[PDB]
Amino acid sequence: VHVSFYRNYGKTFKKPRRPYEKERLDAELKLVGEYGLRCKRELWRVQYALSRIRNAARMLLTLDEKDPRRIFEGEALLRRMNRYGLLDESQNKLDYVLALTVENFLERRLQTLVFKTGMAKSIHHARVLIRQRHIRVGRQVVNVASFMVRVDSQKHIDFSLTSPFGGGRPGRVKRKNQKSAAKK
Amino acid sequence: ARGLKKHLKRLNAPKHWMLDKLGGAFAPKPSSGPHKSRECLPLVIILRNRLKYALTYREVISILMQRQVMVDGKVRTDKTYPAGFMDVVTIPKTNESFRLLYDTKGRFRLHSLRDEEAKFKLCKVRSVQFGQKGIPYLNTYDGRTIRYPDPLIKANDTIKLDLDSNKIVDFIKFDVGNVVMVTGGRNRGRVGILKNREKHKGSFETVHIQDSQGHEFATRLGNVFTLGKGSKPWVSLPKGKGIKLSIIEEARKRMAAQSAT
Amino acid sequence: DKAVTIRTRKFMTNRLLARKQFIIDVLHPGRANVSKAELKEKLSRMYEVKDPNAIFVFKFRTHFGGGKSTGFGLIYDSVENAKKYEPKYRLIRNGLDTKVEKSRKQMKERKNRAKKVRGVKKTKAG
RNA sequence: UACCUGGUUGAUCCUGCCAGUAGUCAUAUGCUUGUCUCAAAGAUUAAGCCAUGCAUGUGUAAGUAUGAACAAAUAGACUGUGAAACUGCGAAUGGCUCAUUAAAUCAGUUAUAGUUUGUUUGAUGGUUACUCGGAUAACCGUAGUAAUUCUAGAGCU
RNA sequence: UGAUUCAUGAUAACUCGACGGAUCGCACGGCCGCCGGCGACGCAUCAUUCAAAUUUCUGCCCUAUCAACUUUCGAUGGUAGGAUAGUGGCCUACCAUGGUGGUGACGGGUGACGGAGAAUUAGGGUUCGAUUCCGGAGAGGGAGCCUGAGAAACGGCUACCACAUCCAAGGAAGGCAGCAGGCGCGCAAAUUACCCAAUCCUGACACGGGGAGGUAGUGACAAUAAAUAACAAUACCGGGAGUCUGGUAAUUGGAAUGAGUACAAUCUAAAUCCCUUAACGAGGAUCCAUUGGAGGGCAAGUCUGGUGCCAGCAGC
Ligand SMILES: [K+]
Ligand SMILES: [K+]
Ligand SMILES: [K+]
Ligand SMILES: [K+]
Ligand SMILES: [K+]
Ligand SMILES: [K+]
Ligand SMILES: [K+]
Ligand SMILES: [K+]
Ligand SMILES: [K+]
Ligand SMILES: [Mg+2]
Ligand SMILES: [Mg+2]
Ligand SMILES: [Mg+2]
Ligand SMILES: [Mg+2]
Ligand SMILES: [Mg+2]
Ligand SMILES: [Mg+2]
Ligand SMILES: [Mg+2]
Ligand SMILES: [Mg+2]
Ligand SMILES: [Mg+2]
Ligand SMILES: [Mg+2]
Ligand SMILES: [Mg+2]
Ligand SMILES: [Mg+2]
Ligand SMILES: [Mg+2]
Ligand SMILES: [Mg+2]
Ligand SMILES: [Mg+2]
Ligand SMILES: [Mg+2]
Ligand SMILES: [Mg+2]
Ligand SMILES: [Mg+2]
Ligand SMILES: [Mg+2]
Ligand SMILES: [Mg+2]
Ligand SMILES: [Mg+2]
Ligand SMILES: [Mg+2]
Ligand SMILES: [Mg+2]
Ligand SMILES: [Mg+2]
Ligand SMILES: [Mg+2]
Ligand SMILES: [Mg+2]
Ligand SMILES: [Mg+2]
Repeated sequence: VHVSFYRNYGKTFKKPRRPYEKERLDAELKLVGEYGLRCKRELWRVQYALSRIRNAARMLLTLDEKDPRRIFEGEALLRRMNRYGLLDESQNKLDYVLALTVENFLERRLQTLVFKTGMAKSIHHARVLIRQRHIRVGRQVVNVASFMVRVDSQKHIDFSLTSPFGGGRPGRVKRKNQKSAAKK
Repeated sequence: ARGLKKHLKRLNAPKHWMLDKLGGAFAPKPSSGPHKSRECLPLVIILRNRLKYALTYREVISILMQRQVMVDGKVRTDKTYPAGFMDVVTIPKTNESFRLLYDTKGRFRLHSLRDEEAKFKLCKVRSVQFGQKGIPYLNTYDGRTIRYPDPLIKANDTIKLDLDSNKIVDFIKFDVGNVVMVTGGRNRGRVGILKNREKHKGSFETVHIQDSQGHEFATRLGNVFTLGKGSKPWVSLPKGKGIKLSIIEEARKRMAAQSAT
Repeated sequence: DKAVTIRTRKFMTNRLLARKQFIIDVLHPGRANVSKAELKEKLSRMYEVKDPNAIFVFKFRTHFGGGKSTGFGLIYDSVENAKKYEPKYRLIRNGLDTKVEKSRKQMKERKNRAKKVRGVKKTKAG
């Protein structure tokens, strides 16, 4: 026996059933270019995650509203959606979970929030800043564009202390240019 | 197999030990002793996983080989010694003394005791019969044998055992109206008042227990352990006092704690 | 060069092993890491240790992004108690013991060669 | 995602299948491959055959030291450490594999008032003896055989 | 005790009974030679624990081109024995003629170990389940057995059969479906590495040992995150004469940065990788993205050259 054999792992996306549907290809490319995604895989995993959330809500809604499992897990699901900024305190019902869309999840990405908070010039500029270790969520540097920000953490997005844009020393391009200028 | 198995695979260990599945291929194989291997807590788990005194398997051996740990008043040096329900664990250097009791979620809890309360324990009587020379004796569910017991003691009763004199100080008859704890099954760790006894000839006897909050649950006679006469237990219980809360109620407390804490 | 604050948590005094054990939090802005040697020189002052050799720090992990590390520390009442309860490899790191170089595979082949001979000749079997 | 599309006719509506579409902790193979984490891996055919090495040994204050052993001491049985050897225990666990096996194995559920069980734990064992006897190992020294933890005889304890 | 002429007692005898301590460490004390402490190891009995053995009920794929099967030599049951740890045709003697079967016996097939489970699943379902957890079974094929609490043991023995090693030819020694490795077989699968540091197991044992197990190497089985550029100014081209906004260029600019490399520290049993970090590290940022397609199904050319029912394409 190897202990490592007991480590779990799973899949995070499914490919479309119809690969060459022109309507779908048009809608997906619009979301990919709007949010600066790397490929269709990034959009497919968000759809995969959304399907899981909606499926959980549908099962709960099919039970009696007095069912203890309906009450307990329903509150947990609503609490989870509120903590990430998907739902509002005025939408505290499982029926509002079924009304969520892919755009709601893509708007909570770190890449989207870095752009819509003014830190970046374009959605594609935010992508490079995140992966280049210029952003931090609170005290922690985050270099994953797919990081899903929480409502309690959205106000702490700032430049990293080690970045040239956050108080750190200038990068190696300016430093070399300064060195060359000094040599003159 | 051609004989006795000496290994316990980690995933086959009892769940109430709460061992991490990636911590290794093996779990401590409980030694033979007063308690069954599935209803015990080996000293290695207690010293390393519960109390954190030892950081590794090796350090538990060092602690025990210095004769610093006692179970039921006697020093124990076996790492996998099966300490079980109602056992008293004492560590003189740290001046600590615990009683192994189940929490309401069915897991062993090291309930800190006072020096006065650490001088006895409760045992459940298994049977009473005549031994050699017609001398009556009783044996318990913790492997103990007591000769010349009180003639009033019968099977399923509870006896108060003094760990110094090693004698029966007092006993409780098994009857409806006493406070009992569940020691096995789904309701393990729950405390209530024995309300009814349903006997079925040739089959297991069912006992209906009612919680202090009116919640009623059933179980088998073999999983019941009388704690006191009437409604007051003879031993100190943990904070929950055997009250099992619903997940909704438990979530309510957690939410309130974050608001205050 | 900046300040280096050391914080400890999950602290407990272990009478059974005659030591203090705790988790070490090291804030080191502007620095790659903090060497274990320097942490011993700083823990000996925060806990008033007469001989730093009774200090053992191990399992250090620098957090992603830098500026903070976490480890585990042990303070022994004396170097004598350390040599009794401390594993050999952690004593070699602190210089309290030497390393005996050996080959396990060679030891096994010597064992199998030595059990074909009886008596005092077992050792002389080359 | 409770979904279908091409193909029989001059054209039509059907039956009906072929083909396409998607997945597989599903294997192989092709081409390609920068970074992080995680991770299966001589099962399928041959439970076919195997060179070599290794995978099981074991010492406490507490069974037995006269190494012609070491160390430190200096008329004593021994009583610092201790190789070897006897004795004790273990090697029936683990690991590997899926050949045979179809109410059999196995699963849930029972029973032993139908038995055995080193060990652990608890309890329990009557109203020459100031200590018996003979052996044997290590050791020692005569050896045999091409040869093996193959083997004979002698002297000790 | 649901239930036992049961637990257990008394009595008459019986046995040629491995039973009832000829053992060891430490500490020295108290009485006037006597007495005495705390331990170790061992014998026996019961209970307990660790388990096994046997066992109740229900449940298994395809096949009837398998309809009868079992019973002299046990098939089904009875009585008395023998054997066994013990129940039992388990075996023997004697007796009876039963037992199973379209509710599929019996026989045959399985590229059939069983289960926990795996894949896909609106629901129902279909398929798979050699493999790390549990149970069983085996150690080249059979059989037999010693030791022992426990084995019909194979990193134990004995024999036969099949293979095969050494030999001075008189003999002797063999069992990788353990780990690594080799041959063969194949569509098909890695190092003859390091270590007991973790997990745990074992011994007289706090200390020895552990190819169990872990660590590293090989590794596009499978899975996760995620680079291969961003921005501004020009030229050019649009949209809402005009001017704001958007799009292109191996143009021009300064900025950003990890792949890589490397002091160091950290990591580790020791190393290594990761994480952290001095220095270094991008313009055609050659630091060059590939694999399949472009009649339809089915996203994408009635472009250009070649070939001319050839060569080829084409799942249809
Ligand atoms: K068995
Ligand atoms: K044995
Ligand atoms: K069963
Ligand atoms: K079955
Ligand atoms: K029998
Ligand atoms: K009979
Ligand atoms: K034995
Ligand atoms: K180890
Ligand atoms: K050990
Ligand atoms: Mg086994
Ligand atoms: Mg019963
Ligand atoms: Mg369907
Ligand atoms: Mg036509
Ligand atoms: Mg088809
Ligand atoms: Mg890197
Ligand atoms: Mg021996
Ligand atoms: Mg068959
Ligand atoms: Mg059956
Ligand atoms: Mg009787
Ligand atoms: Mg009979
Ligand atoms: Mg007969
Ligand atoms: Mg099958
Ligand atoms: Mg088969
Ligand atoms: Mg299987
Ligand atoms: Mg097979
Ligand atoms: Mg395998
Ligand atoms: Mg198995
Ligand atoms: Mg076998
Ligand atoms: Mg073979
Ligand atoms: Mg055999
Ligand atoms: Mg073998
Ligand atoms: Mg074996
Ligand atoms: Mg392969
Ligand atoms: Mg490239
Ligand atoms: Mg073309
Ligand atoms: Mg088209």
